[PDB]
Amino acid sequence: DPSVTHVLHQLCDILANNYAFSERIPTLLQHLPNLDYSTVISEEDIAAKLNYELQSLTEDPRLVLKSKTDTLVMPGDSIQAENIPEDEAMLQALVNTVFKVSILPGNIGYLRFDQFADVSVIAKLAPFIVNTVWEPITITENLIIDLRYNVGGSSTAVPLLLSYFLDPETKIHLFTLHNRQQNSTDEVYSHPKVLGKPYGSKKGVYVLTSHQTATAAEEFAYLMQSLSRATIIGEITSGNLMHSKVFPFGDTQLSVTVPIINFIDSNGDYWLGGGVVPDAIVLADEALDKAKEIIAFHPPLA
Repeated sequence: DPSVTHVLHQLCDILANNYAFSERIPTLLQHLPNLDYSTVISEEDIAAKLNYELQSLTEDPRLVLKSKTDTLVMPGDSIQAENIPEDEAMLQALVNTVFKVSILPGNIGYLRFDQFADVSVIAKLAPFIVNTVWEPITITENLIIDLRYNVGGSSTAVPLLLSYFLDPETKIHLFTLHNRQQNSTDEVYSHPKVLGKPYGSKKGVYVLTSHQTATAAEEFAYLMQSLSRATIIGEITSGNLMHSKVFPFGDTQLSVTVPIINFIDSNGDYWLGGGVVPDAIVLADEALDKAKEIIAFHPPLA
């Protein structure tokens, strides 16, 4: 009936112009109109049918039809540039509460922070982050970065952060973004210079994750994993990345979430999100203990 063609027509248009995997559009435009739709007469059935067909044809869980009711919640709210103090004492004080740093027994560094602010914010906090984070962990031989409570934010500072764990002179490709809505194909690299002492690329790094770890935090964890820089420990993450957009289907209670960006890591793998999968899967409460175990039993290297 008309409601099926109404959705179908909009879907094909949305896909042709937005779906990150453009190369799949020809085939999707052949199959979708070919399906047998004389069995579906309810938004729920339409969503289910098109969702089964789409996943058969794309194997991309990011592309999904859903009730408009289940369309996201709201973008995170981290420290904004327009709300950063001017006074140096207050800035150091803020940095001191944003980043929790401990030196655990056995000389293992512990770094916790629960949001990723925009790079414009990090720029103004960088001088203070030197004192709270980078200098104090210099003495340690291994570092545990706790992101179990980190609901992310903007990814704009991820490359910069990552650069503290890589070679000062290397220019490392991190990932490449392909934004369909335009022709991004932007290659993202590490920075050749950071402020404060890089932790370096040699010492052991362990990233703790939970099901609450989100957006920028997932990207950070994923990238540390994809670069073989750290061991990820904990739960599979939330699967909330900022790679899609939602498109409502006019005249219906349905919408479609479409990935508009593809994220290709330094090994050429396309990350479909849905959650970073830890190297050592344990419940979130056990992750710190696990990391310590790993550290304690690491081969003394012959």
